[PDB]
Amino acid sequence: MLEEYRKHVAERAAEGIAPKPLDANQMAALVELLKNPPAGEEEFLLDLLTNRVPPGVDEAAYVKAGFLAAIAKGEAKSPLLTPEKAIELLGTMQGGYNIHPLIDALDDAKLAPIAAKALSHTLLMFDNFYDVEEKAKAGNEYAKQVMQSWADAEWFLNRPALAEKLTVTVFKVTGETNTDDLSPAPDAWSRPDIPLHALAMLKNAREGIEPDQPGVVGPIKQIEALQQKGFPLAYVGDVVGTGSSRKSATNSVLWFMGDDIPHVPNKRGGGLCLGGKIAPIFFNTMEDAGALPIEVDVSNLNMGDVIDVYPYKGEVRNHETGELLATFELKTDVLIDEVRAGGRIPLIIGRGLTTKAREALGLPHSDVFRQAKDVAESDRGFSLAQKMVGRACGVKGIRPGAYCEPKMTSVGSQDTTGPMTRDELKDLACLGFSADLVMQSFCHTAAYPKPVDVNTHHTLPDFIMNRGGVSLRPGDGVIHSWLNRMLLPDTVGTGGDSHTRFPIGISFPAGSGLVAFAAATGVMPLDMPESVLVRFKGKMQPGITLRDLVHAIPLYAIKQGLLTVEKKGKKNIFSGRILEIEGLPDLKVEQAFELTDASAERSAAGCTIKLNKEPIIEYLNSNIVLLKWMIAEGYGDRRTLERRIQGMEKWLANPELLEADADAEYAAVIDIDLADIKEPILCAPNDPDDARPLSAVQGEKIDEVFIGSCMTNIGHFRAAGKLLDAHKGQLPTRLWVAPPTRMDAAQLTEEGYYSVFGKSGARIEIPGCSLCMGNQARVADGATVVSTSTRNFPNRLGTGANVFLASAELAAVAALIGKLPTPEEYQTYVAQVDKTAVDTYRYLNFNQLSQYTEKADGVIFQ
Ligand SMILES: O=C([O-])/C=C(\CC(=O)[O-])C(=O)[O-]
Ligand code: F3S
Repeated sequence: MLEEYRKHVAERAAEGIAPKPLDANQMAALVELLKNPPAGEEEFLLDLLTNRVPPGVDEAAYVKAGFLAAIAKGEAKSPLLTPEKAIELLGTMQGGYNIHPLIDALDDAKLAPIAAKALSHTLLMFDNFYDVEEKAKAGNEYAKQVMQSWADAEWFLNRPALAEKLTVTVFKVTGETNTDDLSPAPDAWSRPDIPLHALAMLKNAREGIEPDQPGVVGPIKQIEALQQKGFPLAYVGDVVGTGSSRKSATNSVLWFMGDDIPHVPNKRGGGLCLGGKIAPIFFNTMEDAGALPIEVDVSNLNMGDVIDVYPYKGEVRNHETGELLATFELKTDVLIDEVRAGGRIPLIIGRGLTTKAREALGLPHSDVFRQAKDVAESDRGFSLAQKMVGRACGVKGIRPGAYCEPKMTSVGSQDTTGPMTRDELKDLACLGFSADLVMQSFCHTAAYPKPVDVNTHHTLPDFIMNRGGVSLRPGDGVIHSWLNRMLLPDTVGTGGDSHTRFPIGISFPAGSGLVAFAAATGVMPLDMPESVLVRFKGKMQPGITLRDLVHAIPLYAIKQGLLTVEKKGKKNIFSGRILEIEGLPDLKVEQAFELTDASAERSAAGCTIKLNKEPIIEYLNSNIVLLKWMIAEGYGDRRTLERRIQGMEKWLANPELLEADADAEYAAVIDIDLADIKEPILCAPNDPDDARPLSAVQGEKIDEVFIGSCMTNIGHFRAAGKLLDAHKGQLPTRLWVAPPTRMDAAQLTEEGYYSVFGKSGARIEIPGCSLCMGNQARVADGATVVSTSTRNFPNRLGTGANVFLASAELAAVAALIGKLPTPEEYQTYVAQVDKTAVDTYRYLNFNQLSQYTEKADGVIFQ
């Protein structure tokens, strides 16, 4: 092990980074070395054992804990460690396989006092808390002091409180920092390897930042130079953390600006982040990771400024002058506790341990922790979302500003956050899921897998199914297209993807840390956000699509003055709030998804849309058959699938839907009149908020077109097909087509549409995210494209590419003529397909497809 291991150390040091943690195989070999240590290797072997092994239920941890338990029990011996030392080290693995040996040690007069100190600061006790109470009740004195210790919150009070004065050096990034900037798509493969992945942070050049190697390595040396001023760094920007939920963005920042975690290799916590505006998902990820995120005016903060931050006072001052630079308020006072605990998650878990111990010993109620603020007189009614969250909490409704913990009915996970989520789950010592349903897809890496992705394909499914989750297969297609067909109406959920925007019920997307917690405990912490109401009125004009309406939201918000495009001092009524939509209650559920999905680009924390029962009834009747069919096909964890089917059947039998009260409170109400939308609306190159009417950008030359995000359904493809079929010959553009699911692909194939795409010269990609994410295939450098995908951030679909977001029907026209069409032209082409609109926009209903029902009829409920 040793020789190969330090060759690795050297390879990595040459590149300036830490070595990867030991794996199970290496840990096993290490065990042998500890039993018979070669001369002169004592200190190395001890460091590897102590600092270079993942904690929790990682496979290497299993091996490490087993070895140590044996040492502590005399069952094994090493000249380098004593039983006392083994117990001490066991107390450093935070949870999982180290707890049993630690509890057993309480029955040993020698080790007990040490085991007790270790358990006293162990948070991940979960059900093991009872094992400890039982020993105390049987007369164990050391068990008693552990209980009292938990009861007194020693684990919390022994941690340094948040200082009153923080002196930090400003690392300032002007404009908007989205998570792609911090953690680029093409580098998604290295996310689980924190130190390596961090090298890509801000690798693309932008104002005031100097990448050590443009397009490959970020401003590591610029960062290092700033660290020499003697103060810790703070990340500072006008708009921070918009876009993708990838925790890797946070991991990277903290790797450079955070603090080490004792005995946990290659992962950092803490830190400070300041932005004019901070996207809600990013904010959560930062607080869960132990950082302190603060929304404040940053115009007076400059690259390299040394600064004094006073959390309790809410002031930022120049360090040399004492001048006031800005003032602020923490979003909640509980943040102070979160930082002290090392993050919101550890806080919740630890606080619950103390509470549990306080009730066992018959004590009052802790006064050590800050409580969430109280909400005033509960006179008025509730909005749809407030009722949904309320019901998930056993109450009629939850008010904005309140802290709550909704039950998680559905949890989604995809393959680019999956590996991180899996790691976070290991850190939380999770061996089984408590959420009602956890589904894992393989949509982001299936088309052009790297070797590491292949390992992901062969390993993540089991990790998920063994915990009771449902797993799809590479080639099945996009997460949301499947996940949405597994949802229960009016319920609450989350997912490791920013586009987890349930078209029925409500979801609050999150980073891998919180997704792990929600999967494991079946619950999610939530500071209830405010809502913004968007109301559609009237009838759609000719040739207008649902997608145009999605884009009209930012458009009208800009007209009314609730949204601005300029990044400095950006205004955005939607940021951090729940977007609630009404006015289109008869939309098919997948149509509803187009609107709810796009709430992500609004920077909304979540979304609801009011729908009638019929379209949901149709959807569920179709989904029941799909799920039975999945069982017949052999899919991941049958029991979970079966229970979900029953849940759907129960609802169909008594179809009830929640509804907003007429007197609900909203932060703002936006009315949009469909009669005023006469021409298609696009999102102009590189900003999802920059909505413009077709007439404003008509004539722009187009190189490449992309059709097929989770924003599309089979109807969009039929539409594009009919348009292409009408104008035979090869296209002047490069057209990419990517059906969201294999069910979609198969039906289009059966209907003859692949011949149509084939003759046109189009590329048909396998079911999955394809170009939408930009992590595998990419558009040509500097190309101008029109895309039905969700995000046109700089460098996403391609390097230096300019991307217009539009509807599928408009995109098909553009692909045909090589440029954005004029409103008149657009209407001429589409008029043609409207004649057969009934045939074109037929949705997939699995209960009407024999190949599906036949397999469903063959299933016996276990
Ligand atoms: O990178 C990821 O796997 C997270 C995503 C995908 C993306 O950025 O489209 C998200 O939260 O949306
Ligand atoms: S990345 Fe995939 S999940 Fe949807 S938003 Fe794009 S197709």
